Amino acid sequence: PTVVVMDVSLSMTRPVSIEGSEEYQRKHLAAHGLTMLFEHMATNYKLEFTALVVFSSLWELMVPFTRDYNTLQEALSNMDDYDKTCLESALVGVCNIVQQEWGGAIPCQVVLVTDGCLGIGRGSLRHSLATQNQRSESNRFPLPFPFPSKLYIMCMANLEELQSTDSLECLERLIDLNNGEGQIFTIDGPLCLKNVQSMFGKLIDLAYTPFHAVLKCGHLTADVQVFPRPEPFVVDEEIDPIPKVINTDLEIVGFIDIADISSPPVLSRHLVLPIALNSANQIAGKIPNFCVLLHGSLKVEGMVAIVQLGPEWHGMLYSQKKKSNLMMSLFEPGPEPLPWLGKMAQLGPISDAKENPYGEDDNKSPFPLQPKNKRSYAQNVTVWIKPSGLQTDVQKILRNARKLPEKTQTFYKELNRLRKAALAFGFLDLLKGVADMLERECTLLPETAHPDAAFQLTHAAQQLKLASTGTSEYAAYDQNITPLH
Amino acid sequence: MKIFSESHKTVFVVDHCPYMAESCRQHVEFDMLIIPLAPISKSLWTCSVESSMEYCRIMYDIFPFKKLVNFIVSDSGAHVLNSWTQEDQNLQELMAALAAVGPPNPRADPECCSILHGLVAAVETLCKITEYQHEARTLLMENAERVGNRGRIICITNAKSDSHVRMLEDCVQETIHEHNKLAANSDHLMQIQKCELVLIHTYPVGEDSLVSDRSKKELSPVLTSEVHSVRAGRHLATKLNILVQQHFDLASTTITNIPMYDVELLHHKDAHVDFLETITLKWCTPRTNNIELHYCTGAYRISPVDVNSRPSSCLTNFLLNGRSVLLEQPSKVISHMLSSHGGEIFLHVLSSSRSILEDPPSISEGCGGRVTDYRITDFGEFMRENRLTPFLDPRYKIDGSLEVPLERAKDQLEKHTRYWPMIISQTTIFNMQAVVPLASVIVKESLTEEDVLNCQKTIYNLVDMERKNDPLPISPKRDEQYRIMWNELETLVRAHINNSEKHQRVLECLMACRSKP
Amino acid sequence: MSDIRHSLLRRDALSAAKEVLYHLDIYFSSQLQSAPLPIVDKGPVELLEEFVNSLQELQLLEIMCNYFQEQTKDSVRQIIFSSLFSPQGNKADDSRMSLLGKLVSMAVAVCRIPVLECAASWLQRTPVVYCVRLAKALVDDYCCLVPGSIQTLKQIFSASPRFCCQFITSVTALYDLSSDDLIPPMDLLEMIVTWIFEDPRLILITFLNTPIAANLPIGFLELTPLVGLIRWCVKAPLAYKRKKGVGMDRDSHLLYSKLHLSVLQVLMTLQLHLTEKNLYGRLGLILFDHMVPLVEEINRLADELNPLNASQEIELSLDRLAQALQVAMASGALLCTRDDLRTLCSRLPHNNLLQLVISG
Amino acid sequence: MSAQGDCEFLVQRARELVPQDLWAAKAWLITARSLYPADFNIQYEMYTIERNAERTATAGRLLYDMFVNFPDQPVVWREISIITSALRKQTQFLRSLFETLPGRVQCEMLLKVTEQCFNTLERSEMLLLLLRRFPETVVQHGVGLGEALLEAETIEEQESPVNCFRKLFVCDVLPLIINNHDVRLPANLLYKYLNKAAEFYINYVTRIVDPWERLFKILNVVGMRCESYGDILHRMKDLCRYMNNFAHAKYKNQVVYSTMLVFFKNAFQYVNSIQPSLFVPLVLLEDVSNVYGRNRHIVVNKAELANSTEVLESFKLARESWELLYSLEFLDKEFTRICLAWKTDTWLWLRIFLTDMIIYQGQYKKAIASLHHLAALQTLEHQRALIQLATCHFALGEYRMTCEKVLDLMCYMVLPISDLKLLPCTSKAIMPYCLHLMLACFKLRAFTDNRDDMALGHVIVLLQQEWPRGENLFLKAVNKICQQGNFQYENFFNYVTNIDMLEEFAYLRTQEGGKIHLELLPKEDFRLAMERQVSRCGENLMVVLHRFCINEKILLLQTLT
Repeated sequence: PTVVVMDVSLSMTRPVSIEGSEEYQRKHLAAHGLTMLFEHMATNYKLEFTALVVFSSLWELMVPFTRDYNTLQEALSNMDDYDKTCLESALVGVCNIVQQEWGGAIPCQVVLVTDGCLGIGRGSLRHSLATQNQRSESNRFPLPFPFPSKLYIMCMANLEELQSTDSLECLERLIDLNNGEGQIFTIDGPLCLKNVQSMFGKLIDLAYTPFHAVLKCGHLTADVQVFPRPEPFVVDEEIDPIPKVINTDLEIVGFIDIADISSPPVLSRHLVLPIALNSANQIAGKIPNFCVLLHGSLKVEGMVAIVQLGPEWHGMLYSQKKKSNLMMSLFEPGPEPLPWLGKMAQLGPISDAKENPYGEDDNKSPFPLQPKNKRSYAQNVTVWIKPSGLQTDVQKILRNARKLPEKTQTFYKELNRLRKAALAFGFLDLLKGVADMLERECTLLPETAHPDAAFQLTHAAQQLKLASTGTSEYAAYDQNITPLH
Repeated sequence: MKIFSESHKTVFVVDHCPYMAESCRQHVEFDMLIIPLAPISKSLWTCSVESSMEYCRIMYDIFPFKKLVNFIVSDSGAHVLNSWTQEDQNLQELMAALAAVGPPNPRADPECCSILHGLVAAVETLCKITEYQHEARTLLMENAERVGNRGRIICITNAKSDSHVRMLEDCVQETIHEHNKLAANSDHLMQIQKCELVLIHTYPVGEDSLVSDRSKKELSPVLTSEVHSVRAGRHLATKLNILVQQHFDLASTTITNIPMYDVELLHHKDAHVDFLETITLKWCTPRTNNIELHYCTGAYRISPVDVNSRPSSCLTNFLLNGRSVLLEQPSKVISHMLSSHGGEIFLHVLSSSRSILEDPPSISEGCGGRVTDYRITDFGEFMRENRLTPFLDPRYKIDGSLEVPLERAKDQLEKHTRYWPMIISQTTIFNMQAVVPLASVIVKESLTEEDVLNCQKTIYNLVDMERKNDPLPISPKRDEQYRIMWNELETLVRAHINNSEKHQRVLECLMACRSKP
Repeated sequence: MSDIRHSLLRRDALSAAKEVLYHLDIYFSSQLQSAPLPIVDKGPVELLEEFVNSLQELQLLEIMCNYFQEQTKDSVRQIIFSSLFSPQGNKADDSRMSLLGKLVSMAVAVCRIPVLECAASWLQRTPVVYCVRLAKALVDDYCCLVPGSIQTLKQIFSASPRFCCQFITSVTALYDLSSDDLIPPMDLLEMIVTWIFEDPRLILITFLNTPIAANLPIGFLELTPLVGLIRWCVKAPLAYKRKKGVGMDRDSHLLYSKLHLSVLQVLMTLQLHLTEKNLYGRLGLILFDHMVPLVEEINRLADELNPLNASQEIELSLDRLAQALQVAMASGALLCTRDDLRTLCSRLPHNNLLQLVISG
Repeated sequence: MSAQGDCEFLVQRARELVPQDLWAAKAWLITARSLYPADFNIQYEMYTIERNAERTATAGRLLYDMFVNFPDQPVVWREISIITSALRKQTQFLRSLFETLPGRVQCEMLLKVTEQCFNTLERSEMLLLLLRRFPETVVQHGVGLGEALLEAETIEEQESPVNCFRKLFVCDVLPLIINNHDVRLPANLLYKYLNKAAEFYINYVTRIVDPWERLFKILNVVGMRCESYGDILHRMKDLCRYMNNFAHAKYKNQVVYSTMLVFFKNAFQYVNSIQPSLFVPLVLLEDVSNVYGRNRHIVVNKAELANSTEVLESFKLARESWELLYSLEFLDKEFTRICLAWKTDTWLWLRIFLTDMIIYQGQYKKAIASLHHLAALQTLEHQRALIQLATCHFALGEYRMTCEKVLDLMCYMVLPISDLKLLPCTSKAIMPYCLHLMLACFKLRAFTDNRDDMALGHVIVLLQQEWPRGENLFLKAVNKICQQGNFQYENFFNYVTNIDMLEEFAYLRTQEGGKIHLELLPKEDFRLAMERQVSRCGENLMVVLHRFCINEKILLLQTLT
């Protein structure tokens, strides 16, 4: 996603006295440069969604996100000439449209084309920067994009010397509120069309070059184009600050059943498209590839293919509207990006296993791995925060006591749990009370008069009575109460 | 932040003097079903201890690793109930230790001690290094300096006046300075950088709050005083719940519309960036096998706040039974999907906005898509033959070499693909069922003697078919087909000669048995 | 007295001469100590005649010279020099004049200042007959015998100015320009010209040093040689014309004019000297009796020279004589009335300057 | 027979012998002199021979004989005149002859020559040799010829005090009388002498070895006889605190003469500092600094003048000297007398310094009057009075005459690019002065809570200079236009060659800026002009501002606001 925020304010209509040729307004120079950029992105970066919001007094989006670069290439030549330069409104609008269309996680490079004539006040960049930084409030500064952005500024105003007379610090600081993810670009020289061409070439090579990679599954190999370009990732800012990238050669390191992988936490979905190095279909079409085979086999079989992106990294190479392709994810860089898979460097082929863990009939599966220490909701913790929980526990212990001596083991287990929690929390008075209710239910014993049941409840009541003293008779935590024979 | 954030080190303390023995005037009504007993009120110590234990349970459920926590009951003596090792920050061990401590003594010696010993131990205990801190420090040899040991100290007590509160404020600041000075000279003790201080005070309901609430006040760049005050019972538990919610950047959830009441969960905040104080996601119908591999951008653990209540119990038992649950944020858009991966209920955060990678170029028009004889099913068998499985026993390869199993997987993949023709018409040895045992056996690292017999039988039947001139698959004279198939078999076996001497044995067996003109 | 003579008879001539010189020195010193005015008796004169080859004569002259240099008292040295070289009227005089001339020449050669002073004081107190002989001998042996020897006589000007003045007076008295054989040589006149031009007082020191107590005896050397220089300038063109080299004659005429100017300057300062000495109008350094012979010489030269062919020389001589007479009358050197001047030059040839001087 | 014929014959005979025999000729002349000691021809001829022979010893004695015996011979005076001319190879020969004679005779002869002279000029120099050669004659004649020099200059009525008479007096006659202690002079004579000396000194410095140093030395000598340039000012101030508080003729004479001398020295130093030609001209002006908002300090850039500190100190010292001099009634009256005695016009630099003083004093009416006086007595280089009268008008709230003078100032400006400042006469400094002044005047005019709009348009045009220092000013202007609406300016699109201005004025046409009906031309055409005006961006802002100012001389009509 790229939003080409191009200024259209009256400041950009100033003719520049270029030597030799006729007089070109800076709007025309920006049009030529952006035309080169759009042509390159439509030839070698076709899968890229781009949009062109213009800003002045008010920002308006003439073309929403689209892959149809023939639409944008004509929008650059059918432009109005609104006046008044105001940047904060432009950035707010760009944030709004990006969050409306894509969301908050997909990056959005912002090729902004200013003029080095920020403004005069009110809506000007200087007034907003000097005030809103210490003001913020509801109208917070939009420069810190709420997503992994990258602010490029084609400040096409001669060399730095021309813009340094009045204002370049405002712009280069404006970059910095984006956490430094950006770069100021200036056209060094007498604003010749060759120089603007060179500057836009610099921008193109910096940001809009595809990430070619060689996919290798053992010995079978193919050359791919991982769109979008992979964003560098940082483990932390204290123990490892240097960002890590993905290796150029993605080495496939096995295959995992799709039901085993569940839905893994990915970093960014990435398409993989084979690249040749009606000719595209008549020459490259008839040559057997690898990516086609891998995608077809994955779709038919229904599995994934782990990929060793590099030291300590890992990915996944799965298959798929009715259309399908080979989109590859990226896991969190770390030893065990998937907790239900074990430390990913501890995965080995089924051959090295004793038996076939997946089964002769393909029924068993070692995945997923149960945790070493069981959590709370699966175990039996004893919460007594609200009175409801304690009342529920005591009601359960009373009800099962009625069913004595049928469910004697369950009753004694629950009573042992209650006692353990009692000495754990020092709720000794609670234990005395529960002994009193045990005696009470003894008094309301039914006419059945089961002999063993009476003995068990009397023994339990005596046990709670002696434990309610607090002395080291049964106060030991491991001293679980045992029913009488 | 990083692994060693200010939340990495929490050292609970609890008042344990005989002042912490009376009831909290919140007698409960545990008698539902003659004349019931007098209602019983939990002691202030019981309230504080149990609420702190609930704090710890939520901590453990949400952050099973990399977040340890101590427990220092402050009595006549100063006992630390568990060390920092991960094998000691377990809930039942804490329960056992507290049970061993026992209820506070009512009439032993009331004024003989105060909680200052607990605080000074907490700073003293906070000076140590976690096992993970040790690992990081040994990892960064000559660079183990940028490892912030900042922690946090939580204290519960019944202070008689604000003067005492300021008193232990000065006491903790002084002992922080002293411990920093002591650790400056020593090597096996880090220096505290930031130690956020919380001094929750509790009193029985109906009694005046002798200490008024106070805001943050940094008595040092290595301290942050945030002493609150709240009554015992449900108020104290809610205060500690708010503390855990606002300490580790937690957030709530209110999964509702459950066919059978509402349920509430705690999970890490970052799961709510999609919407951008409890969100109200609603349950949606769980389809059996509509789609399998969703697009999940975060797998955050969850922990119920009423773990043993009816709705939480029903929902979590259903989840741990295996089936997923698809929620839906409030035309509808499918969203966060619960699931149970072995007994750790995760909350996936799906993506419902337009995918920037939509309408991909058709694979029938890209390179390599205009060929319609791909070995898709044979590659499917190849895929099912290299599937992965974990290894909890690290074996030794040759001598002191504990092999990394993924290196084994990569080497096996390289072995299996030495000769893998890419389309059906390209090859003829692999399409013939006669070579199937040899095809599936020869690529292995070490063919066994039974495999030697199988491959000898396979080449024998290949020679028999050659003699009988049976019609081989078309995949150009009858003898030419046999010639090229022998050539393909020889090319395959010659490539795996270095695998083992048995491969060389079958190689010259082929050479002797081949009908080379 | 005879004991000294007897003692000297046993010694050689040089040793006897030295011993008698020492004895005479002692005797004269004792006499001067006893009485202010010693008397030169015949004893020392006889001893000097009796006791005082070429080598022997040279050694004797050298011994005389070093003895005179050794003696420091002026009076004793002068008395002994006189007793050695005073006229005696005997046949031994010629030897004594010869010895005196040789001693004077050798003293000039080696700059014997005491000997030069003794000779200078000697020339004043003897008749001019021996002074002219000594002057002729010195002029000969310092100008004609050895060319380039007159420079040795020139340095005497800074050594013994009194001796130079006495020698100038002697040569002026000797060379009266009355004959061609008396024509003075070029070197002698040149040296005299440089000597007089260097110091006009070189000829006036003799007038000043000695106390003027009596008139000089007739026939002796004049106190100041101004009369001789006046005669030389007056008779110079006449004698030269009688002798008749153009360059030599021109140089001689220029030197004579220079010495005439020097004489005029000397008379001018002598006027001031006479005013200072209170001798103005009372003492006349130019005797009137010495001008008549030179006037008659000028007249006879005019008669002999045929003035019809040598008018220029006659006119210049008359002008020089008139100028000298007028300056002498104005400066007080000559003490005579204008009547005597008119009568003396009445017979002289007519001259405008002479007539103006006579008329005043 | 007469004696004259004999003397002629003697001279003729000696003359004929000169080419042949000088000694014979001298011998003839010696005899001729003795015969006739009273004959001048014989003595003169042989005197001439000695001069021809260049024998000083003989000739020197001979000149005395002729002088003491035959002083009436015209040839002697003619020869003596040549010797005096040489005194004022042959020159050295005649000079050596003069030293041979005794001093008593030499001074007597010189005094005789003094009476013989006719012209006072040659007479004064002829005797001047005698005073220096014979310093003992100062008392006899030093005062007399000084007064004679005083009247000789007076009777010729020279327009300027610079002449041979004054130069002879101050350089030569003045030092010798004052230095001599034997020659005693009255105080009034001292006063007139020092007045004349000071007049000559100031004439010389304004228009020699050291005029100012000689004047200071003469002032010190006069002060001592009656008993740095900075400490003496304080010392006279202390004497004022000790004498002026309560005939005291000496005190008054000192307090006036020393004060005026030190004042004149400081004033000349200051004038030579600023505009050195009449002594890159500087002009002490009053540049309003905050146009976007008795012991004052003169702020001056060090780049244009590296000696600012010393010249500022000189101006300061002259300031208290003037203040103290006009304070005392007696001292002020005597200054007025001495100044009216001098040329009251007081040349040029005195007027310039007095104008600067009045400007710094705070009485701008007298400043304007003195500016008129200077202009009558007279940016290029001479139009300093232009800027001076401009700031003087601006001080006294004129707001019409100041704009008139500023507009007339740039009429002579040709170049393609509050606190008392100090700027040169170059365009680079004067142009910002004029622009700031006019911006201030029109800012005061427009911001009057009235319905005027031409004033607002003009303050818009002049807000361009030194962009963007008028940011708040333009913000106020646009706010005023928004509150009022219907802004009108026919010449707007002929002067506003700025892009923030144009951009804002276009935004004023849309909804968010309010539908402000902008009448900035003399609907599509309103946008059409901007499509052309923006093409003028990048031109020399000074050039377009100057063109706007010169073209619209109706500014004065608009200055009524």
